[PDB]
Amino acid sequence: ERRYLPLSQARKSGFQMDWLSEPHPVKPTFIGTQVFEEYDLQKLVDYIDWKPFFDVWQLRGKYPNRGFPKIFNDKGEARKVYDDAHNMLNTLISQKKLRARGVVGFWPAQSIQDDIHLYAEAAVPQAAEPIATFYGLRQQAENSTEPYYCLSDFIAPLHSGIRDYLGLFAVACFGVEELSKAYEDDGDDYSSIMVKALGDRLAEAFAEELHERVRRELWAYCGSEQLDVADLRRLRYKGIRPAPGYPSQPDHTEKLTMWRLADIEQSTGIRLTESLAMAPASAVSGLYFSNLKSKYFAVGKISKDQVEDYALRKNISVAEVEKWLGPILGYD
Amino acid sequence: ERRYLPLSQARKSGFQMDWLSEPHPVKPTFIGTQVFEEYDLQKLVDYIDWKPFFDVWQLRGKYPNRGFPKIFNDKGGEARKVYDDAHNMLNTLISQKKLRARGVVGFWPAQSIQDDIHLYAEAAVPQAAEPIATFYGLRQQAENTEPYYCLSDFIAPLHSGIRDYLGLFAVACFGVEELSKAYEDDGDDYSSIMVKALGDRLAEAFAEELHERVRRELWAYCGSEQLDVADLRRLRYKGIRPAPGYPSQPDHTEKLTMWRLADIEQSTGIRLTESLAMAPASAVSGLYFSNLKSKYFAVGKISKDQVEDYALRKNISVAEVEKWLGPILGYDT
Repeated sequence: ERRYLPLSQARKSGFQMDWLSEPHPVKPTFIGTQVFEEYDLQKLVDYIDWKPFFDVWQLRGKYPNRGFPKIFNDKGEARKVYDDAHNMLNTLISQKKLRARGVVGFWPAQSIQDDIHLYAEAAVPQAAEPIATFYGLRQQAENSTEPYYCLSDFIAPLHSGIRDYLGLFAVACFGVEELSKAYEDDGDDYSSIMVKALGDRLAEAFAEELHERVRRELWAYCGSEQLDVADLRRLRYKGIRPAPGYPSQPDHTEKLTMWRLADIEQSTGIRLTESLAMAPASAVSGLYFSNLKSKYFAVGKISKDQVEDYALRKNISVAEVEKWLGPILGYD
Repeated sequence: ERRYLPLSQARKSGFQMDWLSEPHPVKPTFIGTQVFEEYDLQKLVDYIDWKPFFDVWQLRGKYPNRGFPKIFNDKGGEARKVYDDAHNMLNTLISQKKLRARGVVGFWPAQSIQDDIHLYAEAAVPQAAEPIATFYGLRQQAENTEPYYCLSDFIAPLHSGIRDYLGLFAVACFGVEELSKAYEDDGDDYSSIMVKALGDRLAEAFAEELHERVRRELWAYCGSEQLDVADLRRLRYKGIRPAPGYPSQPDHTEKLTMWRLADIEQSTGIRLTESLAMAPASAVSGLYFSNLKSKYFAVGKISKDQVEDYALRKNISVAEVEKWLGPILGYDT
């Protein structure tokens, strides 16, 4: 008996930016991509969010493998895993046994209804064929009233007379899978767990630091920003970096467009697997939105009308859309 | 080229209790099962481990669904709101009997033979009797002075002349799935997430409080224990409550024996699904070990020799064992 608003009505009640009263989006410092063939891993250490790392060790530490430090047999563990993490980081960074690569890109962007079109640097968007499209999905489930969000709501309409921009990034830590296997071959499960956890921390730190670098320098829509790492975790900054597959746009296949547009694989070695997971696994990607009114949200469950409309926009079958949007189908 | 000890050698270097000098196992206050048709949900609130609850809300709160409280759209505010909402929902659902808890505890004479634990009838002389059930063990085998653990190491050998015992439990919070669907039907995703999170918290609280009751009262091997809930989370008490499928014995099919022996489904309504998950989902089960020196551990990866021996002991095919123990096979199929 769950109620869903028909797509046309959800669109009429979409999030309204009031573009007539909006300031002009800032043009990024370049259009196209910038590639990082290496990155300063020591600098990233300061951006690490240690909570998920301690979560890993709480989970694994309850059932220690043979060969764990003696402290796991006590009635202390957090300090020991933290110190061991720092020793490993020092050794692996200095020996260059871990390395990071990434890419950032920016393009002119404008919205048409639920979708975001990107254009060539020198193009007049109204006069030009888009070079890429990032498709949006819109909230539909029922519960003035709150708007029905879609990521396209955060980008200026094609006909608004306002030029907008969209960015993207992909980052990864390389060497993790190889080191973990080597540790395991040596019978050292503790170090394997450790390097896997650290790889994840480094990739996320890279995403965080690079986002700050994008806000202040590369896009520079907030050049005066001066926030601590703790404030970054709390999302005290403006703009968002949502990745395909996450609740704001659950369609993983949007990664294909990111990879094509920014030539990500040939630029960074970061691959998309058949399930559209990133390889190496210690990797993060996303689209950058600069509007200070942008926010994360969950699309939530959607109706058949939106699935059909989305299929037509992407030129794929309903069955194909239903494969990738399975968990958010609001119908049988 | 990862090294594994042959099974016979891993067994020779198993954890050795030295049973003559250790405190003798205490006979529980009953043999067989005790069923809880209802349980004091309010009492369980004090035993809640809130960390995983706050983790759920950190994850969901980043991407709020339409209809969430207005604070999710702001710049401490979220944690405050979800916690007060949690306590309000707990109070309302408990008082209105819209959630209810059921469970069962059982105890039986138990003795080990090598890697396995046999259970016996109350009046049986274990050396003279056919076991009424067997809980099979798996032993650490991967190489690195430390022993190679198996759960059976925590139970007195059949021929030690020392009588031992094993317990088990299964508990669940009923009503969670139904309330969640009802909330969702109205379009209230916030409350659906909340009740699911609370159901999980209550089931885990029931497991914790019941284990304490087992240690102090029902088994009563630690009748003089008095630990606060924070110390319970730190595993400051003695004895363990490992469940089939967890790293100490990754074979989920051992749940079938638990369910058969203690007549769990008919006693409590808690079922095992085709995948051997518990239904309802807000549920916890395990085996109770009372030994002062029992501890959780990960079996880790095992060799073909142990897979073949385990299959022989359980009277099942090697193919089936390799299916159930897939993740811990230390060799290629």
